[PDB]
Amino acid sequence: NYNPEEQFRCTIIRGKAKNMLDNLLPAYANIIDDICPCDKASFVKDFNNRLIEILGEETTKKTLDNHRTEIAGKLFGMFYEDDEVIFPSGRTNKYIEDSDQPAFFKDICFKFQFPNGMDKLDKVIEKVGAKIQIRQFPYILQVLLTADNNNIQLSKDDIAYYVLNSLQVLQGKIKPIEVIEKIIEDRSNDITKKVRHPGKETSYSMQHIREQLNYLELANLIRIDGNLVKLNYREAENINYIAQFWGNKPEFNAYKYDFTSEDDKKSFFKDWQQYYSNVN
DNA sequence: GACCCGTGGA
DNA sequence: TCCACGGGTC
Repeated sequence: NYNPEEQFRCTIIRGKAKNMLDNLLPAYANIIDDICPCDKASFVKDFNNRLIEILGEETTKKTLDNHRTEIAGKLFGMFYEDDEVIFPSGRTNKYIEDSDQPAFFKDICFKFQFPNGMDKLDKVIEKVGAKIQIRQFPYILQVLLTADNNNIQLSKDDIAYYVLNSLQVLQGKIKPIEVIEKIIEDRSNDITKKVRHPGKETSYSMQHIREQLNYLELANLIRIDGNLVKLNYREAENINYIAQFWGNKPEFNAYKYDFTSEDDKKSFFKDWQQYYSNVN
């Protein structure tokens, strides 16, 4: 039944901190820890004024704002808002205590899901309309385990086409063994599949897929070795613990919100941040 | 009257 | 090839 030909582009936020992460993650965390708790006006000012010291004086305000909202706020879940005040998140609070970068990204991978409240509303509505519901990192790990069970290695293009851009997989309808069987079948017929979009550049098609893999690698659970994606079995216990959730519905239920209600829209994004960034 | 993603330096 | 600036488009 599994048909990967049903393709669906499903993004995550585009990164800004990979190259300089070892400097930027402490900066984000220390800025937030230092200036919070504070009101939103003070947060916006003081965060940008601190970050520009790190990124460089030519950095535009728009870039500073985008770091704050897209990466420190949404993708890395490092602060949240409650009662007009901005606070350091539980994830930040932990990192401030232990400086454990792999654990930071393991938590991100554990909690990530589609749909989520990182996306713009029109994209959320698109993903909900497509009945997307997946914990993608548990799923990827089980797919990699199953590939190893079967003595094959998967490429980034395999993960892209058959998992992270496959509608049926993103819908939570497919078992990892079905994916591996299909990949083995296509290979035997000399079929190599890649994600393609007409007239679009490779970043459009693949950057969010490569960057999802980057965060799994920063969590120390995989290695991207050239074209191939390989488990790090020095973390076999963690790999198996997280993989167990491959078939679980997302912990955060996007489907109980009425996105025509202004109150439910507000609740949705707030509730998402609480789930993703804090301890529950 | 803030994520998305074209675009190009690294 | 990788990935992030900053303009593009609740």
